[PDB]
Amino acid sequence: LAQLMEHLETGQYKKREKTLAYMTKILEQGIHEYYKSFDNDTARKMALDYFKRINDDKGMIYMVVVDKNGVVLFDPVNPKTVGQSGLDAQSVDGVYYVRGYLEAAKKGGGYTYYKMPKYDGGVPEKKFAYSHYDEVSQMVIAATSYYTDINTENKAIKEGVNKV
Amino acid sequence: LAQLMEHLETGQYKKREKTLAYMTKILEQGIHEYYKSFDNDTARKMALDYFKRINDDKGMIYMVVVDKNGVVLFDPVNPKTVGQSGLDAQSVDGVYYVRGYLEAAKKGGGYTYYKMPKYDGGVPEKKFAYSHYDEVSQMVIAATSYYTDINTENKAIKEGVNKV
Repeated sequence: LAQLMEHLETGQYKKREKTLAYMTKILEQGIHEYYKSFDNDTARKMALDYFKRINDDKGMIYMVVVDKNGVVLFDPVNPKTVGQSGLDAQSVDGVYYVRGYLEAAKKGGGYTYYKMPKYDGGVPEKKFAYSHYDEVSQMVIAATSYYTDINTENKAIKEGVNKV
Repeated sequence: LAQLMEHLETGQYKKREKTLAYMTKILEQGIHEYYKSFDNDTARKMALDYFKRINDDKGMIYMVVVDKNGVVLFDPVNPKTVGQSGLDAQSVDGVYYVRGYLEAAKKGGGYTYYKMPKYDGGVPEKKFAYSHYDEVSQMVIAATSYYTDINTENKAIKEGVNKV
């Protein structure tokens, strides 16, 4: 029962990793409508306003955005970092999370693992980010999820297995 | 082991139902950015062009869109239905799928279950749709998934369970 639960949990995390790669692709395709039809500055504002709305939904994912040089463009958990280089930014568990975003994007997309609150001033939680360089917007876009949330979403599945 | 696999599969389908409701909300939030700026015809063309790209991704979800009266706005699987009333449209398994989209939307969002190909001229297979009426765009937007695809995504999890 314990081995099953472990493999099941790890499997759910791996599945969510793939989900984030897909959701990043469809979000990029969506913001491309902004870039095709509005000036650069307006399109970027629209993209970041949209991402605020996603984060405010407090659902499956939370966005983070940096430019190709590591300047933070969007991160409501850490608002004071916006407009600043994030190259020396560390999570509380010592991860250079922005460097992680950039390294993953340089490979064509990938993952960064670190702890962070869900909101500014909150308790830090383990999470992960899928990041990708969108060539239309010239932004490194990260879709992120918290392990606690993945567990919540999979709670009924877990309770059913326990029942059997 | 069989009862376990059954409860697991059902649980994964119920989880996907919730995912579709969330994805529909974030897609609505995305298209609103330009509904705010452009005339209805232009904004709708942009939204449906985006949805074409989502369906062309051949990933987790496929969109279908109807208006409040059941006129089909977007359905690449059934292109001849576009611009026509879909009120009498029936899936191969005898489901008035557009009526289902509308009934679900009238309740504030919900689900319709039916068989349909993945592409025009393909073999039909079982799927479900989450639909919701978006007041800004005045469209009944449906995010849909195929059970075969959910099973594919969950294959590694299934193979691990069999491992034990």
